[PDB]
Amino acid sequence: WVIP
Amino acid sequence: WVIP
Amino acid sequence: DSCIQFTRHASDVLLNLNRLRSRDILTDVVIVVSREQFRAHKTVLMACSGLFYSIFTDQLKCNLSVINLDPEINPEGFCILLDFMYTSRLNLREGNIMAVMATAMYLQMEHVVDTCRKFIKASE
Amino acid sequence: DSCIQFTRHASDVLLNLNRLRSRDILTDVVIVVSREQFRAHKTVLMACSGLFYSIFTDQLKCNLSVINLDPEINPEGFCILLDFMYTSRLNLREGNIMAVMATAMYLQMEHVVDTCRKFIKASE
Ligand SMILES: N#Cc1c(Cl)ncnc1Nc1ccc2c(c1)CC(=O)N2
Ligand SMILES: N#Cc1c(Cl)ncnc1Nc1ccc2c(c1)CC(=O)N2
Ligand SMILES: [Cl-]
Ligand SMILES: [Cl-]
Ligand SMILES: [Cl-]
Ligand SMILES: [Cl-]
Repeated sequence: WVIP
Repeated sequence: WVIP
Repeated sequence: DSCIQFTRHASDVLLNLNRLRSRDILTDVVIVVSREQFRAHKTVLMACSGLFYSIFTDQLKCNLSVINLDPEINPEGFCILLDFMYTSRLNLREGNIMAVMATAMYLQMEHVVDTCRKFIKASE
Repeated sequence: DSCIQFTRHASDVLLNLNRLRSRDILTDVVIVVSREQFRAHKTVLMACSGLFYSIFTDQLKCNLSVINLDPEINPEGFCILLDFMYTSRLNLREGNIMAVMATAMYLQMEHVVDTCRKFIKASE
């Protein structure tokens, strides 16, 4: 999971 | 396009 | 093999699948969550959810145009997860995390359950 | 928004769509290319091809279960492109590049046409  |  | 790969292809396919969903194009099922209805494509639901994969591979249920979810399922939780399925983006907030996690557990979406557990553990 | 994103989601969706195709699950159209037939999902075809997007948004053609391609279309060229649609991988070879490019032009798959033109220019 990432900060898009 | 890339070499996968 | 000796194939070449187009990096953005999978993302572009998903973007187009979401555009079709927004315009109600070739949607083949309506998911009923208490008073709310959500139109979608069976293949996308199966590709994202262990529960939908099970339902639509069933010889009788594969032909249904309406699927009614358990009455304990929160419609907002379902909406956030349906958006995630079609975009890779999860709108996870303090106000919805419990509903999102419970819905992801029911839908059998392991990676969503995992990030919810981690965000909850960080706040305790 | 304040969303989080699952990097591998789009790729995992496409992998599952390809698994459904291989098992002939919820495929809703057969593409006929001279003596050969290819089963697929209309939504994936539309999401990858300007030609299929046009065909399946047509009020009459959207309901067809069989689509016959132009007799000049090469089945191997079509097969390579159908595989690309479901995997992001293009099996481009000296022996098939002309057929792949002509099929990609007909199917309106701009990025495939682009890499074919570039590979051809490098060999001249
Ligand atoms: N459609 C399809 C499908 C196929 Cl073909 N093969 C394997 N899994 C499929 N989908 C599916 C099954 C289980 C789970 C998910 C998706 C996400 C998750 O957390 N569990
Ligand atoms: N399905 C869908 C779709 C939608 Cl909804 N919006 C916009 N394009 C869509 N698909 C589509 C249209 C034109 C082309 C491609 C795909 C690849 C390419 O080279 N040209
Ligand atoms: Cl029904
Ligand atoms: Cl997931
Ligand atoms: Cl027909
Ligand atoms: Cl393309």
